[PDB]
Amino acid sequence: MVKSGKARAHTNIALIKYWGKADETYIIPMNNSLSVTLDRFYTETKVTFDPDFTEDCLILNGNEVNAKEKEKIQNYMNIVRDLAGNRLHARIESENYVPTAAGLASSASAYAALAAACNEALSLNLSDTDLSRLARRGSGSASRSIFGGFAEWEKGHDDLTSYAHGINSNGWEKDLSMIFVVINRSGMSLTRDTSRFYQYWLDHVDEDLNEAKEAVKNQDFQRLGEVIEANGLRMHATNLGAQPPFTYLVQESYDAMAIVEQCRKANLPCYFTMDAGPNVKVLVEKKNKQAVMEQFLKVFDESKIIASDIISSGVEIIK
Repeated sequence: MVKSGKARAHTNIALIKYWGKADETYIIPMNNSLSVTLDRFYTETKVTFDPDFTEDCLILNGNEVNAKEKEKIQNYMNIVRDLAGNRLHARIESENYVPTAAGLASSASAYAALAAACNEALSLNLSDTDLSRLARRGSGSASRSIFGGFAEWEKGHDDLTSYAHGINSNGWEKDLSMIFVVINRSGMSLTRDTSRFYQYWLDHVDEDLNEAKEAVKNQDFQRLGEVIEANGLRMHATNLGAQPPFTYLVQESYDAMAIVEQCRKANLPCYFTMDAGPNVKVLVEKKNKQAVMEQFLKVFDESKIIASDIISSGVEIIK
């Protein structure tokens, strides 16, 4: 009579950025976003519900988490109980296979894996939509880690309507790779709240989205690359307009970017994006991956350069 289940969910990188919430409580975003799920980085999470358990317990990477995390996870589990129509508390044992110490985010793979594991443990047989909705309340980008390849989070306007879906690119994702250049108060809320350049972000984001969607239909790498690169830069521009301004970028970040342009001028097409920190991520065709990396290795330590393929499949039950 103990109910358990285990799942694997991979991280994903936003090509059309989710930046700013319409609703802070249900994690409803100001705009749609588009990502690619990565083969190399994932979370594995086991959940076990027991009538005897008196509260929710999380072991992450072997260790009990602190008090603040316990509170955060307990609160999410509430949503799960509510949805499942029960009152069982759970022991969660999770391992992140994500280089978080190098600055890569784990919340998208974490909540997606925890969602799917709960769906399994409690036999909810949630649709992918509903699975995405449940991951969403934990972390916006988790909503997209329910799927592989290209995924779009439709912003909707409430809990029922805000969720993601997988985009079929006729296998295009099998041809793409991503290089991570690991690089040596403030956030989307501050920006979405006070940025003088936020409306500029809003006025362009949909067009970027569609042009990006159009590029994926035609498997048009250059056309995809150009728009996601400009979109990513605009996101960081919004933070420059925040009250007061801030930036996630450091000089090394600009050095990686310049190496990307040099690659482009030298017959190795590739485009960069950055998120809530100085790491630079390089979208490149798998055919050109080794060579782009070579140009980076001329400048960076081999330990600071990491390649990942794009995975085709979505969140997965472990048996």
